[PDB]
Amino acid sequence: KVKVGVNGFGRIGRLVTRAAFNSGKVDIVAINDPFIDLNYMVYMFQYDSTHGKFHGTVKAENGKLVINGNPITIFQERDPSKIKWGDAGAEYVVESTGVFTTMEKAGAHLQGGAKRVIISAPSADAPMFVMGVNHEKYDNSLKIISNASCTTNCLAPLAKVIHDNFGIVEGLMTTVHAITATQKTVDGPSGKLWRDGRGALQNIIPASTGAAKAVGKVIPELNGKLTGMAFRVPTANVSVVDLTCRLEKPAKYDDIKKVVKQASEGPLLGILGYTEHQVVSSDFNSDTHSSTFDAGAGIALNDHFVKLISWYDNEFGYSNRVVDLMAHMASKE
Amino acid sequence: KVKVGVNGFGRIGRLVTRAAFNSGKVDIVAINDPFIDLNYMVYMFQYDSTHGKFHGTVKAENGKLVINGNPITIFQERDPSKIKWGDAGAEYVVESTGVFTTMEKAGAHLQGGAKRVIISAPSADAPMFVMGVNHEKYDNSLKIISNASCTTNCLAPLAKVIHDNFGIVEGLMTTVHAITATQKTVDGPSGKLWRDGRGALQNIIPASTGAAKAVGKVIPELNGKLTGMAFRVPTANVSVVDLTCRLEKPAKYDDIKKVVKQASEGPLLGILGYTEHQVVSSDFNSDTHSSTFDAGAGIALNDHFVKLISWYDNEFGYSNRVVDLMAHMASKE
Ligand SMILES: NC(=O)c1ccc[n+]([C@@H]2O[C@H](COP(=O)([O-])OP(=O)(O)OC[C@H]3O[C@@H](n4cnc5c(N)ncnc54)[C@H](O)[C@@H]3O)[C@@H](O)[C@H]2O)c1
Ligand SMILES: NC(=O)c1ccc[n+]([C@@H]2O[C@H](COP(=O)([O-])OP(=O)(O)OC[C@H]3O[C@@H](n4cnc5c(N)ncnc54)[C@H](O)[C@@H]3O)[C@@H](O)[C@H]2O)c1
Repeated sequence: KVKVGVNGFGRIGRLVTRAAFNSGKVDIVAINDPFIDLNYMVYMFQYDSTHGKFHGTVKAENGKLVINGNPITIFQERDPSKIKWGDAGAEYVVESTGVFTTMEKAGAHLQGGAKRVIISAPSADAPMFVMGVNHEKYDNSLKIISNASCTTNCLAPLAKVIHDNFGIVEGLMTTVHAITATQKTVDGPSGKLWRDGRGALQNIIPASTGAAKAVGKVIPELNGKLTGMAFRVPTANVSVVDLTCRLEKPAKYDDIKKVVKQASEGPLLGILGYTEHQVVSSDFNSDTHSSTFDAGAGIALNDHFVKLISWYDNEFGYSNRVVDLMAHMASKE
Repeated sequence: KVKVGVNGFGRIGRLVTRAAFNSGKVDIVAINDPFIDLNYMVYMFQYDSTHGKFHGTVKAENGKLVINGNPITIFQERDPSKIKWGDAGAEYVVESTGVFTTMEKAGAHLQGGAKRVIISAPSADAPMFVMGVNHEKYDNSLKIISNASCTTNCLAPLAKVIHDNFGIVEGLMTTVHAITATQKTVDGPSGKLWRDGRGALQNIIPASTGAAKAVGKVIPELNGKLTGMAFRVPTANVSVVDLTCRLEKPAKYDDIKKVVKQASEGPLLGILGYTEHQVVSSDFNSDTHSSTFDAGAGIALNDHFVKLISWYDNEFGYSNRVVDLMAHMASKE
């Protein structure tokens, strides 16, 4: 129902757009990217190296992008305040360039005549929501919001289930992270974090991740009880989370399997998956879950100290959660 | 002897700098990069993911980069005309940003007080030299020159030897090319060539290459008798050239081995290598040859139609040829 605009036709822009048509839960009506011409948008959307060719039709027609006959207005504005979202009928705007992630910078879209803005990335100040965890806390007073880190979306559902059933005393998260577009193939220059500037093909690269601190925001009971770090490795797609955590109430590893499977079939259906199959990363390519619990891969030392493993498709799962969130926002309109 | 400045501390900047100290044939006295602070230069120079830690000492000391006690003036100028090369004593300037590759744009360095400029990349108009092939054609009248494509440096020495001994009627070159910094890990945006914008980890990517046309410039007899294309593949370093070519004078494949080995031991020593060992790409990591002929890997259909294979370290070989060229220019001063 709700008409949506997308600022930035990157991996996220394009895959959010894919999810919109794939699910039909919202309607893309407008796209802004100053660094991509319309003809190139057709190419970049149609062919995905990782998710394969688009299941549908896409063509350029009289300066509009036409996906399954649905025509889409294109803008080429460097400055977000000058996008005429209102004119094109864009109610909600997905901010997916990841350079306007503050309340202040993201707000520019409201000038164009957007009603609401969803930042497809963590925000320093804008409120963060993770579907299945704290999305019920959205109300219509919020004009600008964030859908958090892809990693945060994987970790929070699992964390919720564990904290609800046994209570997390304290936890430490490692994510093994497939490669992002903020990384380099060889070269050198990367202003602020030096490790991220190293060649991504060749090595395992440590990296920071506020994803653990951020779960503390969406599940406020867990505030300051989690932190973590990341290793970037050269797989094209699909990442994994390793939550090492202390429980207050004892839990045989079989009990943890039960409550997680239970949640996957019930309140967190389609968000938290569960599997006992002997899976590997690429088995999750184009999986729409936020988080899939690997029962086999996890290990427990005792009934109060366990390592839980959860797979997530960094691109596809999050992309679908952005759409799912907007759909929910539109229901509460 | 000659004092040298380097514009741009990229893969090429840094490895040219390495070769300067490693061989001691020139002396780096100045470095300009506006996008890298001095402390980060230390990091990026010291550690190479591919060639390993620098065999020597490097530290920042009072705003200077100090490599083996040799201190180096740092500049932070976006605009090349405003670099005070003369002040820092930089006689020759290595233009290694690859965005000032025209006579016109590269000329800016002369304003700073550089005497000569060497473009570490093909140029549209500036004269190109390949060591061992046409470097004798340099004279002091030339203020701005190019050291050609890394690929051109691999192809030309081989081509010379073959054309000198048997004559190339016509040839077609394929290069399988390790990844460059003009490629992407996943993302999307790449203005002009769409294929180069695709994910470099995941796939084999066709790409254009004027390297074959360019050999026609350095060996003028071969003008318009070669062309080719490239495939980019996800290896960190080391590329290979596949020259398919028609000979006018008959040549058993054993004759070709003989004349190439001969050249490698004699007039093209240290530029053209020869090997019969059953080698692979990574066996050429940090090899300083412009081109190493794989005797085993090549194949011949008949005495007039053969496929010749030659390995080159895209970074290290070329870096060393830049230094070797400047050294020669300085001898002719
Ligand atoms: N898998 C993931 O990468 C992942 C998962 C979760 C969250 N995120 C977050 O989502 C963000 C989006 O990154 P991406 O994956 O799309 O990479 P990307 O490089 O493909 O995306 C950037 C796109 O936006 C365009 N753009 C840049 N500046 C712009 C401007 N001022 N106006 C309009 N368009 C502009 C660029 O041309 C490019 O097409 C990141 O900040 C990241 O934190 C990413
Ligand atoms: N192996 C190879 O990549 C190879 C081989 C042969 C030739 N070449 C050629 O050499 C060139 C250099 O590329 P690279 O490999 O160093 O990649 P790179 O991205 O690491 O190099 C660019 C460097 O120059 C800096 N820079 C950019 N603009 C600048 C400016 N205006 N002033 C000063 N510094 C600036 C950047 O910060 C960066 O450090 C390319 O044009 C390429 O055609 C490359």
